[PDB]
Amino acid sequence: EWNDLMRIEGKAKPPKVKGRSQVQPKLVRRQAEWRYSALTEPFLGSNKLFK
Amino acid sequence: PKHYGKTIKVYEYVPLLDDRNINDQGIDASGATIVNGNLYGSSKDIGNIT
Repeated sequence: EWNDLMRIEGKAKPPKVKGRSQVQPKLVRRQAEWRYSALTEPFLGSNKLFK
Repeated sequence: PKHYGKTIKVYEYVPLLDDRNINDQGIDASGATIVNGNLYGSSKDIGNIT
């Protein structure tokens, strides 16, 4: 369910109607998108990994 | 995925030269309109091909 919220699938998907839109902006993906690159970088800041 | 009901559909493309290929686009060598779009169906008749 949490992955479906991230990717807009399953219950998170908007219903389909003939004369109306189905545009859903992605909030959880955005909030995670900054967090990823914030967290990954410290482990790649140097040539050696373990002290 | 959910909320699509309970049905899945796929598309199958038949070759060019099968008898199952039935269409309304056909022009013979002269330039006139012909009934069938296949050059020849699943027919191996030498007389029919020529």
